[PDB]
This record gives sequence, structure tokens and C-alpha cells, in this order.
Amino acid sequence: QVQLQESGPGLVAPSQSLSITCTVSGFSLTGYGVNWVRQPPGKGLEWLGMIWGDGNTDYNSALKSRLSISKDNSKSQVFLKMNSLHTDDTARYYCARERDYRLDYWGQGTTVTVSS
Amino acid sequence: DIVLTQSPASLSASVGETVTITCRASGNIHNYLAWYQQKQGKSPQLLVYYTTTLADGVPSRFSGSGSGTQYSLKINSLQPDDFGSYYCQHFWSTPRTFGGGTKLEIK
Repeated sequence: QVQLQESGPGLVAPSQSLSITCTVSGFSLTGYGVNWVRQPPGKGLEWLGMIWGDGNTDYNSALKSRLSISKDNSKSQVFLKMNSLHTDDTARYYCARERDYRLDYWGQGTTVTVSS
Repeated sequence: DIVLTQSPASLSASVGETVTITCRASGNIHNYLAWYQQKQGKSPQLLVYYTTTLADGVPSRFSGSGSGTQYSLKINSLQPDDFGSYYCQHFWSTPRTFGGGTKLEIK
């Protein structure tokens, strides 16, 4: 029992910033990576980035400029922050645990709607 | 960046049929390929990793194969529980990318 639970702001206006929290339980953030994945309504999965157990981060090439991923090992939380929202940032956002080339546990996601 | 192209985008099929879905890469991913299944209103679930290894609890009716830029997911005699979307994802260097998905619907 690995648990990943995301919480976000819901509706937000364009041009604002966004912060999503991934709270994990049952495993330590120092031994696994956490990936951020999003899914626009009716579309496929889009990889956003990840934070490794050692704190290094990797990001999607296209969005790198608007993204920041960080974590609090202490609090067991991983964060995703995005600047200058666009309406096309509307999507369900998920955090997923990584171990040896696979995302084995996923949270259920949080829907974000960019609406003025 | 390596992109993944999935084919077909949607397939209609009956319970009991055998289907094959493809994931093609725009560059060699050296077998670092995972497959996920996603049902309506749920997060994706790991099926297969490193091309052919089934995750714990996945029915053996599922089998993956491939190398280089060509990978496949075969589902032997579909069960009602198998309809949904299927996604491939590579783990070759970074960034990681997902294929566009294959929607599997009941005929």
C-alpha cells in the first residue's frame, strides 16, 4: 500500500500560475522517482517531467520553460508548478511512482480547467 | 525527442477475439517500452514493461514483443474487462513520451 493523492485548484483563470500537490504514502521519496503526466479531455497522456529520488529533475522539452517540479522529502509531497496558464493547459494531472523503467503506482489525478 | 505512434487509433472488437496493437518509435528505444491500460474515469495501469514482462496480476492473455523501433501488444481472446485505452511509453533517456493511445471498443 503505496498511495499517491493529488490535490489542485480546480478552475483557474488564464495567465495565472498553478500548483498541484502529490501526497505520497507507504514509500520514501528518496528511493523512487515521481513523474507528472497530464491528459487533456478526450486526448492521450502527455509526459511533463519527473523528480528523481536524488532531487534531479527532467522535463518535457516543449514545456520546460513554464514548469517547475520540486519535493519535500520530509512532508512526503511532490509539487508541480506551472506559470502562464493557457486554456489548453486544461487537463487531468497525475503523479506516478517510478521504479526500474515503469510507472507502477499512479494517483487518480486532479482536473484543472483554465477558464476566465 | 523520440515520438511514439500507435496504430490503430481505435479498434472495434468482440469478446473472444484476438487483437494486436502497434507502437512504433521514431528512433531506437532499445526495448525500454511499457504498455498501460486505462479505463474510463481511472488512471492508467501498468500492464507490461521492458517490452515483454507482465506486471503482477496481469492475465497471461496479454503479451508484448518488439525491438528497435517496432513493438507490439497482443491480446488473446478479449474479455469484457479488457476494453478501454492502451498506451505505450518509452524509457530511453529523456524526455519520456507516450504514444497517442489505442481505443479498444466493444463491437
